[PDB]
Amino acid sequence: VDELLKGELVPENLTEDQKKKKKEIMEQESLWKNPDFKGYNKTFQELHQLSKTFANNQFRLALSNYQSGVNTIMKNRDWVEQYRKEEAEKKRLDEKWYWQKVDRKAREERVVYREKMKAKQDALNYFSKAINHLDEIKNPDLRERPEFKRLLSDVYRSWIMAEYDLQNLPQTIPILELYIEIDDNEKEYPAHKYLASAYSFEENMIKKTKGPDDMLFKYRYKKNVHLLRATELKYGKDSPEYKHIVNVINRDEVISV
Amino acid sequence: VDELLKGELVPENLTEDQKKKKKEIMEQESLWKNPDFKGYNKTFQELHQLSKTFANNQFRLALSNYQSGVNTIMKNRDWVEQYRKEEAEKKRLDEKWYWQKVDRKAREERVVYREKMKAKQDALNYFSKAINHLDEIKNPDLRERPEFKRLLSDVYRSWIMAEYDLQNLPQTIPILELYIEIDDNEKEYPAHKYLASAYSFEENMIKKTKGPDDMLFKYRYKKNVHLLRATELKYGKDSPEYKHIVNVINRDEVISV
Amino acid sequence: SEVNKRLRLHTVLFKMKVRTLPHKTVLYKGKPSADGERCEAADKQEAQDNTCLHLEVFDFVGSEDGKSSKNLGAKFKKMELFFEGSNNADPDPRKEQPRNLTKIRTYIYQNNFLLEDKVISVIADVAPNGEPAHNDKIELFYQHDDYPVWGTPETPSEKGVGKYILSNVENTKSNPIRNNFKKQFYFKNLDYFDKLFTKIFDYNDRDSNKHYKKNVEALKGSLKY
Amino acid sequence: GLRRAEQNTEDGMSLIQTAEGYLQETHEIVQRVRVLAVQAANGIYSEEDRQQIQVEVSQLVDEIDRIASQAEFNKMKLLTGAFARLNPTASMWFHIGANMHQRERVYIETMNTAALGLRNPTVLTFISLSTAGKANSVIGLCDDALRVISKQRADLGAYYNRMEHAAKG
Amino acid sequence: VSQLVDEIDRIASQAEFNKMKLLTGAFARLNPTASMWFHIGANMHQRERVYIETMNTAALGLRNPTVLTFISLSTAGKANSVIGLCDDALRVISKQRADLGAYYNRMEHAAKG
Repeated sequence: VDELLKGELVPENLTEDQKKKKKEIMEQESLWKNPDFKGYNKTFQELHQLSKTFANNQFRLALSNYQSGVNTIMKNRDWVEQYRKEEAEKKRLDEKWYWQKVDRKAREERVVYREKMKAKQDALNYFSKAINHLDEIKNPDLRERPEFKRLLSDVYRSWIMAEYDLQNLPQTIPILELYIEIDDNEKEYPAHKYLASAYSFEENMIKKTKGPDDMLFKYRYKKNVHLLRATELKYGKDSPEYKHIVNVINRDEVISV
Repeated sequence: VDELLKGELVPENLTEDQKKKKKEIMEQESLWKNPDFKGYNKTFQELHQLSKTFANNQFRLALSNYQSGVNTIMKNRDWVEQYRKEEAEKKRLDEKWYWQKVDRKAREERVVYREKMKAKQDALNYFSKAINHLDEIKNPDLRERPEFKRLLSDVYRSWIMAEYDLQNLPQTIPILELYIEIDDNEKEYPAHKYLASAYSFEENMIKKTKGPDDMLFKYRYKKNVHLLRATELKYGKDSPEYKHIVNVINRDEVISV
Repeated sequence: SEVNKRLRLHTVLFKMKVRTLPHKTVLYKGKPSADGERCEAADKQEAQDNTCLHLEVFDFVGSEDGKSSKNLGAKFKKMELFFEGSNNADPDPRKEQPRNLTKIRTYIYQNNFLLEDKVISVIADVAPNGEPAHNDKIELFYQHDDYPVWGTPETPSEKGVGKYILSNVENTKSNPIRNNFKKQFYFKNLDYFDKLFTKIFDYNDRDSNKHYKKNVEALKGSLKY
Repeated sequence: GLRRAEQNTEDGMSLIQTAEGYLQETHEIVQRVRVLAVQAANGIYSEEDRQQIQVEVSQLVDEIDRIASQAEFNKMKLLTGAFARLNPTASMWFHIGANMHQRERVYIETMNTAALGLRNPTVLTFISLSTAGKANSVIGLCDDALRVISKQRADLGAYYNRMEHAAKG
Repeated sequence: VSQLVDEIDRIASQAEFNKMKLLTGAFARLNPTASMWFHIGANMHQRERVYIETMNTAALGLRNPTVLTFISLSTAGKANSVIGLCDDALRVISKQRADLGAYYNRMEHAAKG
């Protein structure tokens, strides 16, 4: 069931009485046909924001950007694999010491790391444009369609993964909490694995900069909740990994005896 | 079959009813015979722009401009061949070191480059007048004749060849596209080889100046179209050259999975 | 033209799984709907019951000036290939023979939000293979601002409006509508989709080459110890 | 008409002169940022030492945005992109003739952090120097930013020189 | 130069006297569209003619009259060859100011008599 197979949000074309209304309105617009008309009051023309054609174009705009952002990530992975292949095949006629190999090997790691972060940044800009297009659809009826929920979760997942590689952990928390509220995404353990790390970053910063204890507990409480939930979804309840995490969480939090 | 060997666009000059019409027409003209007549209303004499004599004279003028431009390019090559001939023949009594000959060689190349670039602009002026001479022919029937398409494509090709040596790549795109809409010229790889370069230049500028992604994609797409088409027309599909170019385009273009 | 013969070769896509698609390109396989006007996407894309190829390329209004993201309108062009008879029994999509085309449907769409202007064009050629000249079996349908209603036949008093066939128009020297139609739109329309169909097959066929090579490469990793 | 067009030409130069004056401060800040990066790119400083350099960049970058927002001439913003070429919201025409259609247009580009490449026009994050690896790539960012400011002052300078001839003529 | 070349075009376009253009080539010598005649006598045929040549960028040589592209200083090779173009342009402007000066001196003698 590929909800994005047809590449649109909602299909478009029944009652004879309704078809009678469509006839007279089209006749009315023909009398008042003025292609140069621009409305001083935008309230009436803003009703087009609720139309299915409007939402269709917004979805196809967001879909257009999402494919661009995934392309940057995937084309980069191809380059890194190809880049390493070429280096091993060229002749090193001026290397007769082990330390020279480490120096040559160290350069490749930096070249690889340099291109990855460049590619990650391009994807995030592409993903961010797609997010704004999705959020300017004002009809809740069309926002519940399986086509919308498929791309909305797909966009957030790609945005979060790119953001975490750029080490912008605190920005993933607001997006991830919206991600796990769509369909059965809350049952995905990676979604709670990322929030386990992201909330740990928040706790460390509050600890480092010596913020309030209330915010310290909140980030610690959220960190343990999603650390446990991620453990349960992957290793199952009452499992040896689950028992270990509960011991860690019990030590990490406060218990009143 | 040589279209230009005839030397005209269309040979101007049957029915006894037509001959009756022609005789009574020339009698009416000879009654109002006034060689000093000049019309205040331009519409009636503009009907002569649809004549066969008007289009014939335009073809002769445009052909004359083409003939002059070709002689400019050809005579330039004759002189450069004669120029390099003289340089290596004359005695060098004050020459006994290597960089003496090398610096003498660099002088000749600079002279050659100046002479060539001057002839390219000198001939291009002829070609541009030919283009405007042909574009004012207002009879669609005569624009489909074999002679017109022979000269129009000949004029287009020389102007594109001259304009390319002047590094005016973006100005060749409109003319190259008009060249591949005449007879079977779309099947020539030189016409498609150039459009691959000219759209690469257009793609470089938008990337350099940080233009919109829309224009970047268009010039990227058009570059790949005429790059692949030229490879097919010279090496064939599923050829070793054709397969290589497809991998090049696949890396460049945006795909989805 | 002989292009429609080459469109017959594109039946290798029915039993080939499609994963690699170019940007803003939609493709699926299905069965004809009621009255065979369009295609309906199948629950399975590998079933032999599929006889229709659906290919769609969508764009945006204002993308020629860098204003695509402004949401000034929508546009897409899609072409559908219709086949008769079932697919071969073997599941391998590489070995497939060319098959006759029932009809070739072209759908042109362009809607401008700001101008409140919409142009929809449908062109179905119900005789693709079988006759070099089939002007009477080439259906056209032009609509503008929801007028006329879908399926309305052309009337003699209003030429070109609504559903009509290619033979109804003239092809005189004064108005070479049919000669221009073939030279300008339809010939180039077929070639673009023809290569685009071969584009998708080559990309996904290449995917099979990579996976076979990948396993061999992973095996060579044991040669170092 | 000739006298009134010469006063119009003076106000044209006065508008142009004011705009180029605002970019003198913008150019100085980027040079201050540029040399700060060359200091941070060296591997002797700790993370706290390169953070204090960032506290300067945070204030320096904010100033550049303030320059573009508040640079005015007769209640008209100039550096915020309202007079750019590609996507204008207004057109600046200087009527320098004594007749009907005698006018010339002036383009003033966007001159804020996003336009200079010091900020992301979508994410809205700006350049940082708190890491040695980041600081080295900022040197190229400032080189591009300087050329953008330098280019625009050349355009403003060319407009003034032309208008000066027209006022003289 | 893009500004300066445009200003030269503007000069010839808007150079006017009593709603008549002067520097657009109308009163030239080869292909005139109008004729400037000064009646400097009390009789029927006492008149003299004045020729004012075209003084825009194309006439000066700063731009190509056909392609409508002007000279560029963006390259050292093109900048070096521009120097001769600007040298010739001044000489063409020099002669025209010399031409008009001889008219003014002649009209001064004629008016005195």
